[PDB]
Amino acid sequence: NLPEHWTDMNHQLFCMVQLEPGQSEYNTIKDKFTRTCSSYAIEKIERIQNAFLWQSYQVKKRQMDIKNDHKNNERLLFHGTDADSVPYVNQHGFNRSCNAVSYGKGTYFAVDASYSAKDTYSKPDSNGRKHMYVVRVLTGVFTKGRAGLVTPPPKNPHNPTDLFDSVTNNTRSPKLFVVFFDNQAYPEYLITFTA
Amino acid sequence: NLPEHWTDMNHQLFCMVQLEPGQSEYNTIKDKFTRTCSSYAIEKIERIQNAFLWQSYQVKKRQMDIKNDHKNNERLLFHGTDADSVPYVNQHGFNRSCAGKNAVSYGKGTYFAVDASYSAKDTYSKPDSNGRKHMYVVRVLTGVFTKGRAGLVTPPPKNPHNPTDLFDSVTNNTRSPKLFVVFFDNQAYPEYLITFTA
Ligand SMILES: Clc1ccc2c(c1)sc1nncn12
Repeated sequence: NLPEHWTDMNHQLFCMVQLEPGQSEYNTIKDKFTRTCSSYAIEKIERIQNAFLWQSYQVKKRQMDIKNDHKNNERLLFHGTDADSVPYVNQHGFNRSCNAVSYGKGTYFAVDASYSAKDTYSKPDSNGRKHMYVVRVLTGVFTKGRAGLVTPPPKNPHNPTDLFDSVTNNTRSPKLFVVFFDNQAYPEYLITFTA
Repeated sequence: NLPEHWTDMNHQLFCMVQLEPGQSEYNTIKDKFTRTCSSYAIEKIERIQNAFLWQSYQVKKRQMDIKNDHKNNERLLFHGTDADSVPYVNQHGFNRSCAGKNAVSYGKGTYFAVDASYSAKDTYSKPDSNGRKHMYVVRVLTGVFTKGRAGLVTPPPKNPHNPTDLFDSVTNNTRSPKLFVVFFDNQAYPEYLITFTA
């Protein structure tokens, strides 16, 4: 059930597709970035077409939509990474086993591109190029995180196995989300950009 | 896509089903266990019916069956654990972030034993306040494997010049595997819980 906006993959299961500047898809993703990163130069935006990651992610989305009994479980967030991690993320997605972990030992996603644009996350390579993903994240029902969490807290210490889906720095005005399970995040676009 | 021999769960997502001695399903698990644990006695065997864990696992199996060249990707292995972990495993499966350091480490993952005798050690199946020990029987996607190393946080690459094309699991010994380590969620389905005592 590979999405409409994807382009033909000649019966293959992984492709990185460079977007055409000035077309609708590129414009939409560029505007999400330039909201907080207008001072950075975009070199390119690639659509990540990973059939296996998409399938595993869509299964978790369907499960979370059933469990939470509504469909506002997904957010579009940013993740900055070093050039050496890009091949792994494109192929395997986000791995909590692989920077600070103040809100728990999971994968960190930013509301604002400006946060992911810090050199500590999007480490400039030899040539000065920085890399940031636009990520579909199943944030679901979230609570405030804390150091040392290995999973989100229970929604009620009466039923200790019924968990929040993610944690955040601030529930009223979140700027980051942490997820603690594989396939709760789909890397959708990779932005290559410079300071 | 739930298996047709599961009990009706009436739109519920999770059920533990107590098996009856004399049924082939109970007896094959008992035989697999007593092959190496004939000194212990089984209190009961429960089939774990977890709709969500089963779906995510079955998706990973289909992917590994596609990726690998007609391999038998799945093994039935043992996992001993403490009473305090059983409700989390029943609901959420095996979380590498919760895993103990194994006395012989082949990587930082979840460990599964070929032999019940290994899982039956008090170090893994810690006896509870009533002297009950707990062991899962687990469908594990071992796929294509190599000898692991204590440093691993994922399985190693098959080819050092293609670092993202990974082995599916690692083992203690490729000629005579006695344990397997997996490093991803939904790579193992807890199928049965054995409750046993001395
Ligand atoms: Cl504390 C923390 C750690 C990692 C991290 C953030 C915040 S925001 C962000 N964007 N990409 C990575 N990250």
